[PDB]
Amino acid sequence: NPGILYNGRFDFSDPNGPKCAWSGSNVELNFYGTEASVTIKSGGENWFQAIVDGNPLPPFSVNATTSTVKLVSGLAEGAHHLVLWKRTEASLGEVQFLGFDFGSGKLLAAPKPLERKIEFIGDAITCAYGNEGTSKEQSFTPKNENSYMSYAAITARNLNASANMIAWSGIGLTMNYGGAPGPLIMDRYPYTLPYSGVRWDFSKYVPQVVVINLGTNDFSTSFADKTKFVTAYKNLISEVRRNYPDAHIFCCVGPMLWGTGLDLCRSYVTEVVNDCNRSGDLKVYFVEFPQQDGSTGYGEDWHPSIATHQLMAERLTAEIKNKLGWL
Ligand SMILES: OC[C@H]1O[C@@H](O[C@H]2[C@H](O)[C@@H](O)[C@H](O[C@H]3[C@H](O)[C@@H](O)[C@H](O[C@H]4[C@H](O)[C@@H](O)[C@H](O[C@H]5[C@H](O)[C@@H](O)[C@H](O)O[C@@H]5CO)O[C@@H]4CO)O[C@@H]3CO)O[C@@H]2CO)[C@H](O)[C@@H](O)[C@@H]1O
Repeated sequence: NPGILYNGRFDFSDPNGPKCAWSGSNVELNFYGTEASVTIKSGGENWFQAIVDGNPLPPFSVNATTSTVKLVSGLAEGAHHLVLWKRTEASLGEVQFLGFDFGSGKLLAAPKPLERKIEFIGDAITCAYGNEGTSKEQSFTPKNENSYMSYAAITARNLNASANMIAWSGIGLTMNYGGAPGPLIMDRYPYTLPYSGVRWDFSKYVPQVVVINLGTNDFSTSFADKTKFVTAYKNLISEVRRNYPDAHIFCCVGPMLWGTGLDLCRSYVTEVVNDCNRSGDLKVYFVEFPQQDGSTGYGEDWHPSIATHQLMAERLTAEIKNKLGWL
């Protein structure tokens, strides 16, 4: 009867505890009692938030160490629902959950996994890099990367769907931010644990919706070559289609591109969607998030503020509802 729901790409190979890395990986459970504690090992500066009976609690970190943290306490004695959310992205380190403790209380039967499922594929925007920063000149701060208030997570909660957030700040299709060497998105996409080489079994999570927001890094400094960019994008779509033949795929642009980088990326992604559509695959769509204009502020290094994430989520929720007929 009692058990735990692991929402995300988790590796269960170590009997000492499940491991994960991607943004928004989360552990969901019911417990009886008045408090709950967890022991977490984290490879780098990871931040977490507990949401208990629908109340988000102050976030906390576990930084390149193993810590036992009392997540919540002083509750009325009874049954309670807990989501434990990894705020921070994969590059800030893998996380292993080494056990929960309920004091005098006990673990209850887990909620069932949600039937509606979304996979997001993206960069800093999807990671919600800097969304709790307060001005665009501020540099990255692990504590301010709140993926629970990413446009992705908000949209998933709007739709009562689970989401896997396969995203990595600075990553592109043809190049990484500023030409930085290293794996590109297709290189990292096949992994559960991108630093320790554990590959994901795609049959384990088949989403009805895939949301792709890539290309900001391909156009934010140097402009990627059109053929190279279009070919990389079609290759990603092919891989998604290989694992999820029936998914509805939303190809997104915005809201951080501007000027000619925005014009080119928009044009190229539109062309990719148009090409798929003329090829008979009618379940590939284009979405544009209007460029941010300062009126909802900026997060660190120009990345979207929570307010901008909420606008994006409003728009993406409507697009998904339209195409899937959800709600
Ligand atoms: O987790 C850590 C992670 O970091 C990754 O690298 C980060 C990198 O460290 C950051 O410096 C970088 O920051 C840049 C943004 O990516 C980029 O989008 C942004 O572009 C700005 C630009 O600087 C600014 O001039 C531009 O202004 C235009 C306005 O937007 C228009 O409204 C107006 O009309 O015209 C002006 C142009 O005149 O705006 C854009 C945004 O729209 O510049 C940031 C640097 O200042 O981000 C990277 C991640 O996204 C690293 O790669 C990872 O490896 C590492 O782990």
